[PDB]
Amino acid sequence: SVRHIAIPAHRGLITDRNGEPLAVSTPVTTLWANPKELMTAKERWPQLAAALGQDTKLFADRIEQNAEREFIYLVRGLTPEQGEGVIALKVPGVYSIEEFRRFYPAGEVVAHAVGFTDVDDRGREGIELAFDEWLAGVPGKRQVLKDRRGRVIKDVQVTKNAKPGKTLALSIDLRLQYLAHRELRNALLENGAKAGSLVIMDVKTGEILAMTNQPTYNPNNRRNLQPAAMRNRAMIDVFEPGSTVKPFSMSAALASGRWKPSDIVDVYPGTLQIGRYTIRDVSRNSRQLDLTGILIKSSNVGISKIAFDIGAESIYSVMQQVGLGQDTGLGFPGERVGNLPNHRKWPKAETATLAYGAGLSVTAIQLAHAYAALANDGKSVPLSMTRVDRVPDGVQVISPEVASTVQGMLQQVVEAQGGVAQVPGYHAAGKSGTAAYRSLFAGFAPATDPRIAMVVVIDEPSKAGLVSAPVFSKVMAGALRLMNVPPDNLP
Ligand SMILES: *C(=O)[C@@H](NC(=O)Cc1cccs1)[C@@H]1NC(C(=O)O)=C(/C=C/c2ccc([N+](=O)[O-])cc2[N+](=O)[O-])CS1
Ligand SMILES: *C(=O)[C@@H](NC(=O)Cc1cccs1)[C@@H]1NC(C(=O)O)=C(/C=C/c2ccc([N+](=O)[O-])cc2[N+](=O)[O-])CS1
Repeated sequence: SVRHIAIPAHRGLITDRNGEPLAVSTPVTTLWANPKELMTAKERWPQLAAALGQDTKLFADRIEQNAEREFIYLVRGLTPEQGEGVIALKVPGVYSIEEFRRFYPAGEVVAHAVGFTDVDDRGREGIELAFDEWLAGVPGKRQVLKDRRGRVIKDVQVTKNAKPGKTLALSIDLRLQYLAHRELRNALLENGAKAGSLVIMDVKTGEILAMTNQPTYNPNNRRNLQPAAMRNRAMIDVFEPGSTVKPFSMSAALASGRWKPSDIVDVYPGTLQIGRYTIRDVSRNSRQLDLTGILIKSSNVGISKIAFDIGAESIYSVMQQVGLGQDTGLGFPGERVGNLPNHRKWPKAETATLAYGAGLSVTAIQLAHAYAALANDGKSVPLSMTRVDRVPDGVQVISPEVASTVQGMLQQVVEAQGGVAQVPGYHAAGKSGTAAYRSLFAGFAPATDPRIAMVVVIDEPSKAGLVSAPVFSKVMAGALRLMNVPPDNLP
């Protein structure tokens, strides 16, 4: 026969933004065998079987029914030294090829972002899949002719070296990723919740600094792996963002020319009839509220009446421009786009629902990206999961004046009240949402020069919006300090 013998390539190293290893190709031994040669040394089979801890008769049966085949694995991806224990038997037809297996040093802490490789050392999930073309490199080649018993008869013509894959530096900071993983895991146990997501973005660069989900898994130990636990929820799970989009409804109002923060809406009696449909506030002891008051009293009635005044088109436009229901450009296969509905004529019911964040569906990544644009004085920088050394130009999606006013309003949402999101030493700005409940918090800090945007989503808390705020407060306090951001609550 003439046979191609592929030479394994070294898969590219994945690191942290700081160069901390997240995915490393480990040298391993792959005991294969040439059945046709084994078939001439059957008295050695029981020993070899015991070494591979297989049943003697199952092993025997395997080799016998593969007697015509020149190639089969005994144990793929065995560790070396153990594999030198079997080569030690000197059993005819039993060989070794040096192979590469992925090790994930940070295991479960960054499982969804980094992902893992299939059996063939090919990317299957997360960055490993999305950058498979970059990380894979090029296998080398031997071309061999073989004996009738499958032995290497030489005439090998022009062995290729094999091209290694390139190293890739993520935008992820492993110090913020650990802090986010630990606080989200603790939040789920405290609040008895099922699942959750936490994204941290750099508002100046578009870099995702942290992306964690619960449940998680150990990518080094995928024995008892729940498909559930493998879900990168931050990028795959769409939800109604609800009240967390009210800052965008306020942005459209402030850009209309018809609204300033001190203008008043009468929300009495805390409900509003739309034909048959009835919009309903949770607290219904308000009459006149200004725009900051509408966010502080969580009035759906107030945001609905402003939306009727400015039109859904202006609200639709801001939401689309900040990337809600829009392709993120990260080209992670399976990443969801969600749904921002569009109409020629926006009826009253759909205008109100859009404005308070019902009837659209977004990902945690999209919402973080939208808060990032708002935090970055209305300028949207492109999302990246890889380290950004040279920052692309942002698109101005909200006017700097409007963005700056909405930042101010969201800082009074966090401050004016106290306890019930506060980040001691820093001015933080944020908005809670509550959509089987989902608890949301979206925010950014510090208010004087925003650095970080963060989204917290918690799925079905039991031990009871206000389950999300304390996670935000704790992760933001830690993230800003890990990034040496100077505290901005100054006299
Ligand atoms: C925006 O998401 C609004 N949510 C709704 O109108 C849908 C719901 C009505 C009642 C509950 S779901 C407004 N935003 C918020 C918010 O900003 O958090 C809420 C919060 C509701 C909430 C949160 C926690 C608790 N709790 O004590 O555990 C109780 C409530 N609640 O009073 O329902 C809803 S209005
Ligand atoms: C609407 O329901 C109000 N929020 C609540 O009282 C329910 C909560 C959700 C999470 C925590 S409280 C108004 N809406 C918002 C908002 O947009 O989130 C706020 C919240 C005020 C507030 C005050 C103090 C603190 N704190 O712990 O330091 C945090 C918040 N906060 O949750 O944003 C105005 S009340």
